[PDB]
Amino acid sequence: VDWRDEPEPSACEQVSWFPECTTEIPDTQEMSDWMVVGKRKMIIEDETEFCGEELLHSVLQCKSVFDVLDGEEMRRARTRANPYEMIRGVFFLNRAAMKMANMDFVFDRMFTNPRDSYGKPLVKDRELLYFADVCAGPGGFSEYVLWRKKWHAKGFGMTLKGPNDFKLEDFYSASSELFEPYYGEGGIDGDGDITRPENISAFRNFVLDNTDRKGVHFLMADGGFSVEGQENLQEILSKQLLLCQFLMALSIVRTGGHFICKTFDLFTPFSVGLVYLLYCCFERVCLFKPITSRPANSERYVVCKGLKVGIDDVRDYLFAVNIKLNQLRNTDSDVNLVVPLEVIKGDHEFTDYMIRSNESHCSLQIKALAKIHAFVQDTTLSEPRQAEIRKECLRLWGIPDQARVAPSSSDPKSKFFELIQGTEIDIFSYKPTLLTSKTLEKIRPVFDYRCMVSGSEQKFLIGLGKSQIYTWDGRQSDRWIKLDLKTELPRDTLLSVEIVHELKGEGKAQRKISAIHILDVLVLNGTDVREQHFNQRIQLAEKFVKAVSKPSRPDMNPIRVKEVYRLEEMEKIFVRLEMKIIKGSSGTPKLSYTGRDDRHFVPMGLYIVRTVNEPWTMGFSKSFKKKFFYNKKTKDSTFDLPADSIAPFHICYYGRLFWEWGDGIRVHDSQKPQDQDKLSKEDVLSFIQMHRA
Repeated sequence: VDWRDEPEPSACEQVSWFPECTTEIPDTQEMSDWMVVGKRKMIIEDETEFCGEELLHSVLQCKSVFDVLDGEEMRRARTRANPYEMIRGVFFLNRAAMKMANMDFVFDRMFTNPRDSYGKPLVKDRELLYFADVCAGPGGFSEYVLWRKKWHAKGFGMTLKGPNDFKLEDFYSASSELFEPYYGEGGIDGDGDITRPENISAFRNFVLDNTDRKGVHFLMADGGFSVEGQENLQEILSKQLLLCQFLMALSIVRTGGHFICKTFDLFTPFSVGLVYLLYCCFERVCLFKPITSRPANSERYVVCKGLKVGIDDVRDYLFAVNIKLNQLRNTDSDVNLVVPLEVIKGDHEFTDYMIRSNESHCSLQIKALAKIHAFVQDTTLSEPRQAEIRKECLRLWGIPDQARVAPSSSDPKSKFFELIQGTEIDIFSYKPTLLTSKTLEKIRPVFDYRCMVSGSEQKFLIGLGKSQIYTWDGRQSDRWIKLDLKTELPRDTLLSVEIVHELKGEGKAQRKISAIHILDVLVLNGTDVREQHFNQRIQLAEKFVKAVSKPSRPDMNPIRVKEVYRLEEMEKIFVRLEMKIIKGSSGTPKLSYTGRDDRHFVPMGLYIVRTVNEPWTMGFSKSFKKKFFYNKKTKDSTFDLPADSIAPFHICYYGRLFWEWGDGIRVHDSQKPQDQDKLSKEDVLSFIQMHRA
C-alpha cells in the first residue's frame, strides 16, 4: 500500500449527508417481523454487504500487522504519523472534548446553538439549553459544551461507574449543578450501565422530569471500551452499546432535537440497519470522521438533526431488541438483524451513500495504518507540519491556545472586586426602605414594580467553583463566610440570595431543609447580566437555577429562584399564606408561605423591587387595553420596551422596599392583632387598587 499518495493534511473538512428520508416511519405492525435471531457470529472478514471485499480484507490485514508489534512502540509511531496529533485536548481534560470542538464548528454550531429545519433557533439566548451526555469519558464533550454555554446550558450525564467515571472537579468550567449525573435505577447510586432497561427507563424519566417533559435539545454519545486482543471484532463486540445509544436518542431527545453518536466499523447489516432507523427517525443524517479522530482507527460519528414526530414505535421496538440482547448473553444466539436486508437495499440512495462512506473510510484508514507501520519500520520519518496544522485548527474552531492551568485559587474578596469591575462597593450596602404608611406612596406607579416573599435576610453569594461558596452581608466590615451547605455552583458566579429553612409536613413529622433562594443575579459563571431587565435576570436565573439543581443527589442543598409577582397581582401571594403547626412552636400555628412544591417557609416580609428606570414609568391604556411606557421628561409614549427604561441591578437594589411581616401585622385572616400603626394586607391592596387605574 502506498500511503505517501494520501491528500495533504488540511484544516478544511467537507461533509456530505444522507438523502433526506421520504418513506414513512416504521410502526409496530411493520417492524413485527424485523428482528432476526441466529447463531452468534464472531467473524467479520466476510461482511461485504456494504463494502468491497478488497477494502475490508485490506483494512483487516493492516490492523493485524500490529498483532506482533509492540503496543507502545506502535503508539509512538502513531504520534509521529498523525498530522493532527499535537492538538490533543488543549486546555480540556482529554482529547475527546476537542472532537466536539471540531464538530461543533464543522456543523455550524449545531450543538452549542441548535436550530430547526427552517433556520430558527430552539433556545432564546436572551430560555435554557438542555443537553444529555451518555457513555462519556469524564464528560469531555460536556466540558466543551459547558465551557461554551456557561450557565446557559443544563446537562444530564450517565456513564459507567469506576475508573472512567465523570470527573466534575476537573472541568475547566462548570460544576456539579451544571452537568448533573444520573446513573440509572437508584439515581446516583446506580451503576450507569446504559445497556440495562432499568437504567434506560430511569434516566429517561429523570431527563423528562427536568426538561418540562419535552426532552433535551440534543444528545451526544461517545461510548467505547477496550477490545484488546480482539480489535478486529470491535464493531460486533459493541453492537449492543450502539443500539442502546441510538435508543437513548429516541428516548430523551425532543422533537426537532439533534443527536451525535460515536460508531466504529459499520460493515455488519446490524449496524447498518440501526443507521437506517436513525435515518428514518431524523430529518437528515450523515456519517462523518473529524480530523480530531485518529486516522488509523475505525472511529467515526453519525450526526442526526431534526427528530421527527411519531418515533415512539421505533423506540419501543429498539427497547425490546435490547431486552432480547440481554437475554442472549453468554449463549450461542444473537440478534443479527434489526432491519431486513431487503428493506435496507430497497432504498438505493441510502445504500449508495452507505457503501461509499464505508469504502472511502476504508481507503483512508488503510493508508493511515500502512503509514503507522512505515513509521514503526523507520523512526526517522515524521510529519514536520503538526505544529502549524494544530495552530490553524485552533484558529479555525475558535479555541484559544491557552492552557487549563489557572486553578483560580482566588479569595472571595478579590474575586468579588474582579467580578464587579469597578462598580462602587457602597451600592452593595444599601438597606431596603421599610414600607410604612409614610412610605406607601413610593410604590404608587405599581406597574413599575415586582414583589417577592422573603424568608430570611438578604445576602450576597459568590461561587468560586464546586463547594467553594461564600456569602457576605453587604457591609464593608463583614468578612466573606464559607457557606455550610452541601451544594455546588460554577466559578465566576455572583448572586443576591437568602438562605431559607424549607419545611415539609407539620408537627412531629415535619422535615426541614435549608435552601438557597435567589432574589436577583449579577454575574453567573462569567457573563455579566446586571444591566438586563429584572424579569430577564430572573428568567436567566431560572435558566441557571434549573441548571443548578439536584434530582439525582437528594443529599444536596437545593437552589431556587424566588417566585416573582407583579405588584398589581400581590393578591395572589396571600392565597398561598397558611397557618401551619411548626415543630417547636408549642402548638402555635405560624404563618407559612407554600411554594410550587409541597414545601413551605416562615415569611419575614415582602420585597418590592422597581423594574423601570428614572423618569420612565408604565401606565395602562384603557383604549388599547395594553400597558405602555411613558417618559416623564420628553412626554413620549410607546408600547414597546425602551432600552433606557430598563432598571439594572444597582437601580433595582437601591430602590427596593421591604414590607416587614412581624407581630401585629395582619396578612392572613386568622391572625388579626392588627396594630393600627402598621400596614395590613387590606391597606396595601386598597392602595394598589386605587392606583391601578
